[PDB]
Amino acid sequence: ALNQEFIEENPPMKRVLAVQDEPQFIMDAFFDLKCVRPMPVYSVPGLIDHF
Amino acid sequence: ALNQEFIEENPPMKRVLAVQDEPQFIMDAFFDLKCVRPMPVYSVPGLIDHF
Repeated sequence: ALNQEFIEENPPMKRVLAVQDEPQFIMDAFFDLKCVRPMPVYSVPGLIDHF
Repeated sequence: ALNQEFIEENPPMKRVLAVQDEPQFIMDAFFDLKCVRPMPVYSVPGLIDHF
């Protein structure tokens, strides 16, 4: 029927894969952020009246 | 003998000097240092968080 079970992505990976009962994808990901932030790059303790 | 008593400097000043029993040299010395130092030229008390 045209419903939730029909439109949700559900490819039959279990039949095209040689090894049974292990996760389909193993992934390594790396996130390289350049950040400008409202804080110093290293904070030294001190400066009581300041900020 | 060639020993400590022979090589130590020991000029016979007591015989060439007119006044007996006063120190041979009277000296005035003055040491003019220009210093660059890791401190301010005058320190005012204060600045608690700082340095």
